Amino acid sequence: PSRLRKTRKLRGHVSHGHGRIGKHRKHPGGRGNAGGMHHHRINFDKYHPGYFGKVGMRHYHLKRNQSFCPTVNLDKLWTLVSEQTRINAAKNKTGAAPIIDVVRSGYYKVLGKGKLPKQPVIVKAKFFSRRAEEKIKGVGGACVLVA
Amino acid sequence: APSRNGMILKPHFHKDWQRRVATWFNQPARKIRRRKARQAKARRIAPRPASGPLRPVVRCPTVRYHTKVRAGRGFSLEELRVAGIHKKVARTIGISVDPRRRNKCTESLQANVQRLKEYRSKLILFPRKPSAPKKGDSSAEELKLATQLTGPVMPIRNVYKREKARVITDEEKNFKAFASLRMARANARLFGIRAKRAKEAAEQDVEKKK
RNA sequence: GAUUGUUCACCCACUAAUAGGGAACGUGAGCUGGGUUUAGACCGUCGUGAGACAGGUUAGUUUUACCCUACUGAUGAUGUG
RNA sequence: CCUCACGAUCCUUCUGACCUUUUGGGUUUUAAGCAGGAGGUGUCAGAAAAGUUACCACAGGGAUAACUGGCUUGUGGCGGC
RNA sequence: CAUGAAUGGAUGAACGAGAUUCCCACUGUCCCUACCUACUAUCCAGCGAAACCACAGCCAAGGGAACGGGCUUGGCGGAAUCAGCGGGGAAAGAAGACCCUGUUGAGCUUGACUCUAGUCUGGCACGGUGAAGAGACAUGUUUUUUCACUGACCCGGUGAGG
RNA sequence: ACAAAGCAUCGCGAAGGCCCGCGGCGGGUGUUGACGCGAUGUGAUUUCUGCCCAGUGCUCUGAAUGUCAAAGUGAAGAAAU
RNA sequence: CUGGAGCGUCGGGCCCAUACCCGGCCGUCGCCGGCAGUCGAGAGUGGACGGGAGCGGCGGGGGCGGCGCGCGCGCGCGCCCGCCCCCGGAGCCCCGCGGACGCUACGCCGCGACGAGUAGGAGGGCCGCUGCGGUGAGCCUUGAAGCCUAGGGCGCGGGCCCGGGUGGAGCCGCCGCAGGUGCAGAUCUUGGUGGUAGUAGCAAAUAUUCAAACGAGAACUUUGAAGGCCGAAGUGGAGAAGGG
RNA sequence: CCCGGCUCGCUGGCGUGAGCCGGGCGUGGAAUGGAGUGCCUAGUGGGCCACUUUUGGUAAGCAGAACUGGCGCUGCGGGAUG
RNA sequence: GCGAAAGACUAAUCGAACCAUCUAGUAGCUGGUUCCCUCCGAAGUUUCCCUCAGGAUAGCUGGCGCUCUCGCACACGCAGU
RNA sequence: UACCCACCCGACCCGUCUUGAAACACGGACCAAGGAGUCUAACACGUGCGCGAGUCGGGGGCUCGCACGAAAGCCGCCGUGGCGCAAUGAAGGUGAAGGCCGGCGCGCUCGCCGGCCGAGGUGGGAUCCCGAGGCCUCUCCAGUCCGCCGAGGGCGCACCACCGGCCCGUCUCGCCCGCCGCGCCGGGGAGGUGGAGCACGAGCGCACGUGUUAGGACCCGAAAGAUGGUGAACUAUGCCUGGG
RNA sequence: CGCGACCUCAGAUCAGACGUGGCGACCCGCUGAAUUUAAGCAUAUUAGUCAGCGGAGGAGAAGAAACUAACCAGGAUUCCCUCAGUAACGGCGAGUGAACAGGGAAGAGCCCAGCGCCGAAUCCCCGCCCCGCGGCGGGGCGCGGGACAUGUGGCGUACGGAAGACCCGCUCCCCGGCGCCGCUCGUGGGGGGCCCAAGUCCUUCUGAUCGAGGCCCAGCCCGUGGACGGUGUGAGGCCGGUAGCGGCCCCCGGCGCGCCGGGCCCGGGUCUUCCCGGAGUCGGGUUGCUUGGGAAUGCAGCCCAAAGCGGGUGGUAAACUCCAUCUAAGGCUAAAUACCGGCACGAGACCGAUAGUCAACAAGUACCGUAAGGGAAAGUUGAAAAGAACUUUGAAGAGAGAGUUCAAGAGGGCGUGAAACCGUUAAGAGGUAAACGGGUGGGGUCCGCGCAGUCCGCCCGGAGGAUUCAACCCGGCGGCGGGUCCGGCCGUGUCGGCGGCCCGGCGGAUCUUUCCCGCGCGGGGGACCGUCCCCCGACCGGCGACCGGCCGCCGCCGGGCGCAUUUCCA
Ligand SMILES: [Mg+2]
Ligand SMILES: [Mg+2]
Ligand SMILES: [Mg+2]
Ligand SMILES: [Mg+2]
Ligand SMILES: [Mg+2]
Ligand SMILES: [Mg+2]
Ligand SMILES: [Mg+2]
Ligand SMILES: [Mg+2]
Ligand SMILES: [Mg+2]
Ligand SMILES: [Mg+2]
Ligand SMILES: [Mg+2]
Ligand SMILES: [Mg+2]
Ligand SMILES: [Mg+2]
Ligand SMILES: [Mg+2]
Ligand SMILES: [Mg+2]
Ligand SMILES: [Mg+2]
Ligand SMILES: [Mg+2]
Ligand SMILES: [Mg+2]
Ligand SMILES: [Mg+2]
Ligand SMILES: [Mg+2]
Ligand SMILES: [Mg+2]
Ligand SMILES: [Mg+2]
Ligand SMILES: [Mg+2]
Ligand SMILES: [Mg+2]
Ligand SMILES: [Mg+2]
Ligand SMILES: [Mg+2]
Ligand SMILES: [Mg+2]
Ligand SMILES: [Mg+2]
Ligand SMILES: [Mg+2]
Ligand SMILES: [Mg+2]
Ligand SMILES: [Mg+2]
Ligand SMILES: [Mg+2]
Ligand SMILES: [Mg+2]
Ligand SMILES: [Mg+2]
Ligand SMILES: [Mg+2]
Ligand SMILES: [Mg+2]
Ligand SMILES: [Mg+2]
Ligand SMILES: [Mg+2]
Ligand SMILES: [Mg+2]
Ligand SMILES: [Mg+2]
Ligand SMILES: [Mg+2]
Ligand SMILES: [Mg+2]
Ligand SMILES: [Mg+2]
Ligand SMILES: [Mg+2]
Ligand SMILES: [Mg+2]
Ligand SMILES: [Mg+2]
Ligand SMILES: [Mg+2]
Ligand SMILES: [Mg+2]
Ligand SMILES: [Mg+2]
Ligand SMILES: [Mg+2]
Ligand SMILES: [Mg+2]
Ligand SMILES: [Mg+2]
Ligand SMILES: [Mg+2]
Ligand SMILES: [Mg+2]
Ligand SMILES: [Mg+2]
Ligand SMILES: [Mg+2]
Ligand SMILES: [Mg+2]
Ligand SMILES: [Mg+2]
Ligand SMILES: [Mg+2]
Ligand SMILES: [Mg+2]
Ligand SMILES: [Mg+2]
Ligand SMILES: [Mg+2]
Ligand SMILES: [Mg+2]
Ligand SMILES: [Mg+2]
Ligand SMILES: [Mg+2]
Repeated sequence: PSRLRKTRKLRGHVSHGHGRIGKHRKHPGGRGNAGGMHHHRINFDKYHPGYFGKVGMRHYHLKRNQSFCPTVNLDKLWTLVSEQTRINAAKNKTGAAPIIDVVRSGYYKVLGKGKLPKQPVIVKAKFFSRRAEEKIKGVGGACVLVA
Repeated sequence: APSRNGMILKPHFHKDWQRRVATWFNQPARKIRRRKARQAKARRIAPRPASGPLRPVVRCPTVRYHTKVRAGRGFSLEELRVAGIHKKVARTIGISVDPRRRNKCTESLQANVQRLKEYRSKLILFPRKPSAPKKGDSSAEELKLATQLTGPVMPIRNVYKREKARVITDEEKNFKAFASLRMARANARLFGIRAKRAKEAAEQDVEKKK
């Protein structure tokens, strides 16, 4: 609201919070980000390092859907499944290893972060990490690829 | 004049925005103009699916939307001379007809033919006249309904099949999936050069003989 | 007094003497406008040129007081029944 | 022997990796990257740049001259030992 | 310093509301002012503005933003006004025309930077027909040089008359 | 100051000189033709008008072995080249 | 001003600042502050409960003393034995059984310290303006807003409340929300009004006067008379354009 | 600080050295005061004066530095005034 | 445009008309910037800048906090010494 | 206290730029009404609230002629999607775990197989836990209840300092590889170094404040530039026709 | 040198039509700046924007792929969310800056030329009649014309089509009229007209009330109506209105049956024979503008200038090479979409006469300028004009009386009537311009008082006078608290019932297709777990969640108590 604004408390104050030596003229610095090279260099160079200049390689008409690839960590794999299918395991005495279709929960890749519960699994994904391979293998379980 | 660690902020107001600002105070009144039309059209075509004709099952193009399924534009032609519905007739029995769909697979063909066989079965054709001939469903299943289908006719639900637990064999436990992926990504990489060495090594066997 | 826009200068003549200065380098709603110092022009030098020149030269609007004060005059004024 | 003898972005060129991209695959050119040097900004943290205005204009400046006034008194004048 | 030949040199009758100098005549320009007249101003009846104005309005000296009306210390001060007057209000009139700044301009200039209309030249197109002949390359092609023609095209005339 | 008579150069024989126009096979000079039109310089008369073509211009049936583009032709390549 | 009101070197005494001391009030900051029902002033424990017993005690430093002693342990009464009892009442300077008037717990209270201010920041504003959602069994033709008041007062102040008056139809308090929200100033804008001032002024072309008429009223109209000027390149007689 | 012991691809005739684990021991000059640390951030970026030091200048109410203090930002008593 | 030429004149306007719009053109530059009380309280210096009337960054300032300390007989830490 | 008057002391006119203003610096005759830090978007931090590895919000949809409504409510829409949940490389691309033990390859600080623990350690660390010993309690002793003090000892959040470790890029150096193919194939190691990284999370949405911008942008202010138009009734020339 | 066809081309006040101009918010072609930004500036930016110009419509444009894509692929256009301030552009700086996919609104598709087939199977205008006539048409009849063979009509157009053979199945729509039947959503479609509840009841204010109390339930009545406006204040009831699947009357719209006049022999699937696409276009060179599009996105001018397993696209030029995907050079099209103009409405946390549009009024008016253009000020008497008759003074303007009014201290620019400023009355002052701060004093206007202000309030003591109780019991009522948790109700934690579990459901990628229904999938049942509900028993928090008895206390009422009590007063 206008009610709680410092512009109320600046009534009867001549300069209105802008100082009477150097008044609030219109545009003293420049207009916008203007003068990155000249006379604003200390800012752009000490707060935005790497602003000015080209780098890398042009890829004209990029489309994100080509390179779309979400990721899961093994940290939260048994979250994609209802936790009861995990409780209907570590039990059942048969080596059930329920199937987890990482594709169905919207992830085209499984990465190897975090601990994994000592439990057999079948993980269907598109692209695996190497360590995510070894974490599932070493727990006892398979890595199954899907197209 | 920047001060002490902000962003760079290229905001697009240099041109002239104040003139061509489009405010949306129509928004709640447009909700109502459409609502009457939506209703006035359903009351105008009384026994008929209010949602509109039947659309086909269809898969989304790019690899990120691979696994979803949509309601397509219209049933294709190749689909239709399998279910035995003439292309000009289907336009008159609430079947969207798309004469522009290249069918590449039998999977999505039969899956999409099923909806046309299914449509026929639960379709009630009011006959041309009150006292009218064949293919118009009987008066018993004419009194039973005046029902417009509120919402899409037979809504396409993205549905999956469960895969039960397994006994993993000592063959799936040997697959080095990270390994073979790098292999396949290398074979697609270098297949083109490897064949040029075969084309050159096949010339050295003809150049050595001569 | 002669010359000079001149301050300054130089001379003639007189005289007792032709001392030196200040007052916003006294004094433009007191004057004059000759000189500087707009616009017009003219030469010389300089500049390829527009133009420049404490280098000359001729032509070029000089407003307002009835207000307060000061001053000059002019009536008066409280006191003295 | 020590304390000076030098140069960003962008651009250009040269050099390096059996490098990467060159886009629906594949092969060659070509181009684009990556990593180092060079081509230069002497106003040297790096605009691509001649004048004139006495026909002039605007924003300002007593932060910046040309009068007066102050301080100073070399110089000028006047005066001592 | 620094004249000078059509950026014209030298002359020169007549002419000039052109610039100077001298002499005669004349004169209140002056020595040195005087008086006279008309219209004013002046007073009155009638009618009646404006610029301007922080507050205002007597001085010396001191200090002070380095020349006060006000402040300090002195000097002093007597209602309400009339005709004058030009010492003072750094009086009014105009956000100085000079000067300097501005990354503010305009007018003009050129050996500034960047361009432009226009024009000179080549190519290509509309652009054809016929004729000779020649070189260059090659063992036909190309370059074509020159001289013709008249259907495009162009100009000229007439009331499209031989 | 300008103008001016006069003196003087300068271009041009008409698909021309100068010039206008956005454009036309458009217009001005031109109801014209070198004693005419256009472009300048000086400024009556009298008397004269001196040297300098190195500079910048202008110009010249002038050599263009200097350079020089589009196309054009020639060659290598698989083709951009 | 002159054996000083002068100049040196010195006395005492006195005079005064928003400085320092003591006191009063106002605010700010600090107090790991106190107070939502409690003992306790260098605090240096309190309470079961058992066995045994009693004038016992804890027979420890000129320390000058702090930790232990002389207002009681046990005691008076009931009569060596019992008790040594209950606040719905011990009568209360401590009360732990129930808690202020005080306790809007963003309330109230006790200590200290400290309080210059532009540019600027922050906080608080039962400071003010207009409008909305609430709410005030609000106010109002027995007089609302506004305005006016040498009327009585409150707040450090922004401002506010009352008294009278005129005025003739509406208006405010509190809890929240919203702003085109507070003026001395910008050679500010618009409107109004002064001082100047009854002042400058009503001075270019020589000129008016007498009588009468009309009239409420005559220097200025009208008529008569007289004097005058324009003087036919006119202040005379007719037109164009323009005016209408 | 003082002991005991492990580790090393460095260093070396052995030891160095550093790193670790494990134990053993308290006021280390005076005077003062509660300290540490992170976010946003306005105004400012014309300065001036005095003691002392000091550079130009002949000198300046001149130009230019040091050190502190002021004035600007700030009244009060005193210096008549400032 | 027109100029016997002064940058003259073009409806009180001319070194380049008047009218409306683009337009609230831009301004590192003048001017102004509206109620109280309470607490804290500066700078005119640093480096870079077509920088020198402006900015950028340093400082100096305030607000917001947090981490703890222990005057709750029982403190480490810092300092214009 | 406010009206008038009197006196003693004090006392220069405000606003402003300014090293310095009562200034012989500028704005200001007076009085009324008007009058200047706004809205939008985008960030940033602080703060409040909902939910929390999620959380929305829009557009749609389902419910009305609105009175209040162009509101409110509801929807596998609620996740299509944004932001977050993961980085790093120019890119092809890769992608956050280590410890320990035993066993097997020669433990070779190398490679492989079975089991255990799981985000490493050091120093501070608010700090809770355990607490030797005290401190009383009317007796000598016995003894369970209640706390106060509490030397010393333990776990140790948050955070800070450091050492380790892992991911990716690059380098160096070196070893063994796996084999749906052949290795100008792919894969692992040790040591250093680049990174906006991980090392059991903190975001999303909605408010409000402050600040910085883009916007006319706190209000007023140019000399100019551009696009279209209207003027020769003045004046500048030429022409036509009249007059002197 | 004649007459006749046709091709070119003229003239008609020939018969019949049609076009121009205006508006201009939205829309479509073209043209096209500069302020500005970059702290200068020329590229850039402002910006394909302002102005200029043309052209429309109720919407316009776009639109049925020479598309997207690289997928297990999508399928006209337009709009919204999103992509995303991202890929790219840029003195790579200032700044600029799309698309694809996904979700949704809406959803509709189609014609030619050609190649062919058909006896031109066609169309136009005349002349007579039949119907119809205020969107000029249908039906018939005519050697009445003419267009057309340089090409009209039917089938047909790439999704394939035609033609054939045989395979199968049996045939209403369209239009011109002529009527008639159901008035057809805001809950009777559009428009018009006329209509539909309840107090001027009592008292009282007042100039007049619509106010204040009151009136058979906040008073009377109505309430499917209590919005608003009018009315001499503030009104559901007085008036208009309001509500209401309320009524009635016209008109118009639109849809439904009948009659008639005409048109129309219109299918579906299989095997074979042919049949095919738009040229000065594509494409290339180049120059200029444009995009963000880059060794050239789009557009142009000029030059060159095609092909037919071809051509375009496949976002870095090029060759070779494979794949994908469309079919250009011709055309039509509703719906969501846009609207600062116009007609007609509705609303508001808007402004309230210096505000709000320039304009609340005779406002784009008065007025200025030659002209293009510029462009104001200015609302309010009272309720009703009841707007001052009459007498009087004056030449008259103006007064004095009178009168009207609730008020003229509302008098025609008249509500309220501020300040500056001025007038006069009262009071006080007055040689250092005024004004001012501190401190008092003097005078005033009023204000509080007092004709003692002695301020009160307990308790007590004393002396007077008066009514009834307290204390105590007894009857009743009503509370409080208490515990025996005593009896019952209630809920927390736990346990038991596996009892609700199917007579409890919902959720779950749990499980079974032994099942059931429908077409491996979908729906439904059955198994499972997590969660939520019933029976009873036990323990415990026995909880403000109660109910009943018992108790203790309190209070009120009513009795009893008559006076050493208990109250009142002075
Ligand atoms: Mg301040
Ligand atoms: Mg200011
Ligand atoms: Mg839909
Ligand atoms: Mg002088
Ligand atoms: Mg003078
Ligand atoms: Mg003068
Ligand atoms: Mg002169
Ligand atoms: Mg001159
Ligand atoms: Mg000469
Ligand atoms: Mg010369
Ligand atoms: Mg290709
Ligand atoms: Mg000159
Ligand atoms: Mg000149
Ligand atoms: Mg100065
Ligand atoms: Mg001087
Ligand atoms: Mg006079
Ligand atoms: Mg003067
Ligand atoms: Mg500058
Ligand atoms: Mg310029
Ligand atoms: Mg040049
Ligand atoms: Mg000449
Ligand atoms: Mg000569
Ligand atoms: Mg020469
Ligand atoms: Mg203070
Ligand atoms: Mg009001
Ligand atoms: Mg009224
Ligand atoms: Mg408002
Ligand atoms: Mg105001
Ligand atoms: Mg005469
Ligand atoms: Mg006449
Ligand atoms: Mg400054
Ligand atoms: Mg300044
Ligand atoms: Mg100064
Ligand atoms: Mg002065
Ligand atoms: Mg000034
Ligand atoms: Mg310009
Ligand atoms: Mg038209
Ligand atoms: Mg600029
Ligand atoms: Mg600028
Ligand atoms: Mg500029
Ligand atoms: Mg540009
Ligand atoms: Mg553009
Ligand atoms: Mg336009
Ligand atoms: Mg259309
Ligand atoms: Mg179209
Ligand atoms: Mg699309
Ligand atoms: Mg994003
Ligand atoms: Mg653009
Ligand atoms: Mg045909
Ligand atoms: Mg009624
Ligand atoms: Mg009413
Ligand atoms: Mg009413
Ligand atoms: Mg094309
Ligand atoms: Mg461009
Ligand atoms: Mg390519
Ligand atoms: Mg088409
Ligand atoms: Mg008005
Ligand atoms: Mg008003
Ligand atoms: Mg108005
Ligand atoms: Mg009025
Ligand atoms: Mg009024
Ligand atoms: Mg009245
Ligand atoms: Mg009135
Ligand atoms: Mg009045
Ligand atoms: Mg008097």
